Amino acid sequence: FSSLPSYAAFATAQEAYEQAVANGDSEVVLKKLKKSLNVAKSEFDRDAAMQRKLEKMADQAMTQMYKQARSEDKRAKVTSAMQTMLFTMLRKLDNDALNNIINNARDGCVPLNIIPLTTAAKLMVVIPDYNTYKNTCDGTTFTYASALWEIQQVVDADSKIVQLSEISMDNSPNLAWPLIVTALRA
Amino acid sequence: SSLPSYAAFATAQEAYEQAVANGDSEVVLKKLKKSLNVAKSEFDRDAAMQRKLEKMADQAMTQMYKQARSEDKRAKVTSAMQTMLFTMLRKLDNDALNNIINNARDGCVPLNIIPLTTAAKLMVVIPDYNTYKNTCDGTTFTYASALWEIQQVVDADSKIVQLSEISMDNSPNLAWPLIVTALRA
Amino acid sequence: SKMSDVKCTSVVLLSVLQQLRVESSSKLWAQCVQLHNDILLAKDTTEAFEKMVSLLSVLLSMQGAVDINKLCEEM
Amino acid sequence: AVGACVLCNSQTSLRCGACIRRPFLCCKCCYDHVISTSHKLVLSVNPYVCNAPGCDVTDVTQLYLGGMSYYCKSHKPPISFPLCANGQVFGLYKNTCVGSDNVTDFNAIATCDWTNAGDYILANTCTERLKLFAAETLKATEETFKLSYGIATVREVLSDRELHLSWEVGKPRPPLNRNYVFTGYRVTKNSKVQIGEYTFEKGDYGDAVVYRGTTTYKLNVGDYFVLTSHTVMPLSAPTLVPQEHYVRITGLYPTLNISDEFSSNVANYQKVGMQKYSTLQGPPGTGKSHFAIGLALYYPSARIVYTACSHAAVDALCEKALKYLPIDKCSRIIPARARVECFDKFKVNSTLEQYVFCTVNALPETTADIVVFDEISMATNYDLSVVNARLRAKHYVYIGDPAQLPAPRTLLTKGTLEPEYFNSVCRLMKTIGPDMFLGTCRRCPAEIVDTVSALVYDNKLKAHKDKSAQCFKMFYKGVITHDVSSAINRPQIGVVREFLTRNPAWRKAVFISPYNSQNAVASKILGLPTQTVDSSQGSEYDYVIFTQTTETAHSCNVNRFNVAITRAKVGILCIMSDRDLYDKLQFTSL
RNA sequence: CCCAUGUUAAUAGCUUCUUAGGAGAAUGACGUAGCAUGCUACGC
RNA sequence: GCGUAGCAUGCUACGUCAUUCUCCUAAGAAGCUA
Ligand SMILES: Nc1ncnc2c1ncn2[C@@H]1O[C@H](COP(=O)(O)OP(=O)(O)O)[C@@H](O)[C@H]1O
Ligand SMILES: [Mg+2]
Ligand SMILES: [Zn+2]
Ligand SMILES: [Zn+2]
Ligand SMILES: [Zn+2]
Repeated sequence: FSSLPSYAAFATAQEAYEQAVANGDSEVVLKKLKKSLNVAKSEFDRDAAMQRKLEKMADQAMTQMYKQARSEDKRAKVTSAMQTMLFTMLRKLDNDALNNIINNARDGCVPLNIIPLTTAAKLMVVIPDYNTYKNTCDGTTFTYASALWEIQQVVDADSKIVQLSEISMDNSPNLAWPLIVTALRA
Repeated sequence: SSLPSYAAFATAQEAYEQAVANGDSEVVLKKLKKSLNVAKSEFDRDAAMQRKLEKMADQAMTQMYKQARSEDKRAKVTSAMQTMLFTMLRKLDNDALNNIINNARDGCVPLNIIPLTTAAKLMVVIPDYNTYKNTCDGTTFTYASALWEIQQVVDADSKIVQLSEISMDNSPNLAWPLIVTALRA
Repeated sequence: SKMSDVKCTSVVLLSVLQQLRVESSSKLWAQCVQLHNDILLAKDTTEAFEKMVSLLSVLLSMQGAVDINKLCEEM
Repeated sequence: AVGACVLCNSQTSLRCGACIRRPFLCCKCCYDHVISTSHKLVLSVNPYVCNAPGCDVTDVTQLYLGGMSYYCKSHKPPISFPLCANGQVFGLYKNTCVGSDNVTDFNAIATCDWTNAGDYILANTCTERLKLFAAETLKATEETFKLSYGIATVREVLSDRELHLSWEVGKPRPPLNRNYVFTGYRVTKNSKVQIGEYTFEKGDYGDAVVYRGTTTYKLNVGDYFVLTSHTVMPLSAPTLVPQEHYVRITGLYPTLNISDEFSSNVANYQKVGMQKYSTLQGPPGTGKSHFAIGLALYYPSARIVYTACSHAAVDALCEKALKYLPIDKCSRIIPARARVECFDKFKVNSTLEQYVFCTVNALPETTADIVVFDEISMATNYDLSVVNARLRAKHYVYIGDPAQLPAPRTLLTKGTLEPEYFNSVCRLMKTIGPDMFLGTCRRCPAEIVDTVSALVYDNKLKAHKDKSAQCFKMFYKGVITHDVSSAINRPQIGVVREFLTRNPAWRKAVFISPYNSQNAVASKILGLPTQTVDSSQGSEYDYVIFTQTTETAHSCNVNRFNVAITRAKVGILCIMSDRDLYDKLQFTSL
């Protein structure tokens, strides 16, 4: 607006109007100068409101461009995170037993519920009280899913390690149940 | 509203009011109407600018106050909650809560949860002989406005101690703080 | 108001215990939660006060976590 | 960003702008501070600069508030009102504020350049929040004085452990010791990048500056060195936690049959139990640092943090604990940087042990049950504030003596600081008297006590020893050479070298000289362990070889001399420089 | 002419409030063009 | 009587400025219900 020539035209028309007010020309000339000042002010109004609308729109387009760039960068970051998650879960497979059971299926499909039950190497048993502990995994080896498991650790609900010499009927009150016994496939 | 545009609108309004009080005529009357109108519209544009500015100032005051008070409240949350709790505990004026608090000031705190059942076990540490004298008598033990029967008094060196050793004179030979295991009557 | 000041002091007292990280000790947090829920569903003020004694005695049991001689001083 | 006014603790939002620490100030106090001094810049939640497009007016007496910004006199909108008006600079919480009168002291604290003698006596008899602010601004001044030192540039690399340095022209040389770490640069076109944290020491032969470094980089010609400056952390905790005389002992459980050695100290242990903080004052070698271990052995269930400002004071405490206390339940804390080597026999950096040991600057935020701050003469109110911010505990025992030598106070050059201004606690021991007092020299031979109970402590010491006939003090002038600022005296090292072939039992003696550089340079002629007088405070030795280097105001300081000669357990050789002091003591002539 | 130090929170509905954008309307005011008639200065 | 010029008043169109209303959308805070 200010750098536009319309501002210069309005400013010089205002200067001419002040000079004619101080100069006392004829009333028809004064009406003429008021007319020229008014059309200069109308052109200034048009161009200045035009540039204000223009710069509002340009700032809007810049803001939406920022939003698009942020969305696309976050999409790239989420695709990277999903891909690395899938590839770590690939490296965590137990490929010998998994290949054995998949090649033992007549179609190549096995239900998902028996993928861990025949290929997992670690069994986590969660035990709520002592009678359950006595019945499911008494001693340092036990049986579940037709294999034999060897107890490698027992933690309590507080993630504290609990020795197997602790879990007795008289020390059952002082343990923070449930107990999470982690066993390995023998 | 006392603005420069209000000075201009004021002098234009005064001139038009006086000239219409005379009310003579006619072309200068229209000229004065036009001058008053344009000055008034300039004033109203400026008053709109003032209203927008004061509305933005008002939102700034409100938002700054909300941010300051909210972050101050979320900072002192532990101390405010503890002070509130002990205010409420003093307001209840219960005679058991007062007793366990007035013991816990001195140092006679329990080592487990106080039980509710008849004949269950409570282990409270007693730090000094005078705190023993205030709570124990013979073998009864008055705690939490309940009577408890002492079973067993151990020392800080975990040696058992008989209740006849606890004397006004033998107490410097003890190994404080005692741990009293008692059972609810 | 005497019943409904113990029902609110349980709320404040369990908030204090939770801020002192009681809940990292699961056997203790189970009993504190059970005492809290038993006070809130109580119709007789005597049993509410006994459960409040048992619950507060968890807070007094931990030595340096609070400063009881400073908090009680102002009252 | 609201806060509390320093000198009346009202709520406020202003901060003085010319003060180095930006102290929060209430409205009336900020007007008093900006109407008297020349500190005319104020910051609110936003600064009080003129928000013209281009204008530089910051003087708060000039600005006006208009719209939502602060404009100078020549850009104000007609809806505006002055800030610095009515006696109150406008900030938040304007009408809930209490004026004060200490603005005749806060100005002097915040304005002075800390060089005269009076500024430290004003920084130590004001109120507590002003004590913290004065300590903080003193630390900041001492930090920004280090920017006035010169800048180094390599001329050549004589050897991989021998640089050659040229310093900036017109700017004073820093002193070369392991306190002052430098950073390297290779800034030419091409990598204006730090190339390692180095530290220097002036090698004996030539103008060689033997440098130690963190990294393993080869140094070129163009590599140049800038001193590092540490930002001062703001401080909050009071210098002295308020005392509360208890009725009976709390938190501490005494012991049955403590020992036969600490049997005469039992009353002071009960006094430590009864109070909140207690202060112990004794002349040197009279059981003060021993008393702390006796406090360990009288309250065995009490977790203790021992602290001091040096590292040799805390190492003397560490040795005494090694002799007495169980070594499994003890510790020691060393900072990660650690330009100096410390005592390494405890399980280092395990703060959970029952008996922690530390320097006051490197304390971890923990609790205790009684905390022992040894050597309070070497402590400033910054140090006591830090030990009160980190360590939360039930009892405090401040041990030390004012007549030993203080914190150095590098800025202080015009005047002398009496003991009762060293910090708050030394003031307390020289205002109302110490809570516990033990004077009887159980360490030094009676000759040392006979000459040191006439200089400082006016005939108040008797020793549990006799004249041990191994106290020799000679008078040799010692023509000096000058290092950076720490002079070095070759012929006195010469006479000491003569006193090492001709006295064989003394080859375990420790060298003591008032200057750090001579302490480094007499290791390469003699080979004895070396210790400076300022850092020797609190640890004793069997035989001590002291060498007065120069006749000045520093090495002829009687407190420095006292802490120099009261460390010899059985024998001492003192190569003097001043005539009167050599006549003041009464040794053998030699 | 100098000495000590670096610590987990779903789907959906309704409602209140605040802010921003746009459109439309309504009124008022200014300016430009066009028209209606009147008046006046000139020519016929 | 007409044409030209100017002035007044009224209407219509367009450009702008303020006030009010309605709505549509966006964003946020909150409450209740299953
Ligand atoms: N009760 C005592 N009886 C005999 N000798 C003691 C006694 N207490 C301390 N000492 C000896 O006096 C010396 C004082 O050492 P220290 O406590 O470090 O003094 P300071 O604190 O003044 O440095 C110790 O070396 C110790 O051997
Ligand atoms: Mg000592
Ligand atoms: Zn200032
Ligand atoms: Zn103030
Ligand atoms: Zn300006």
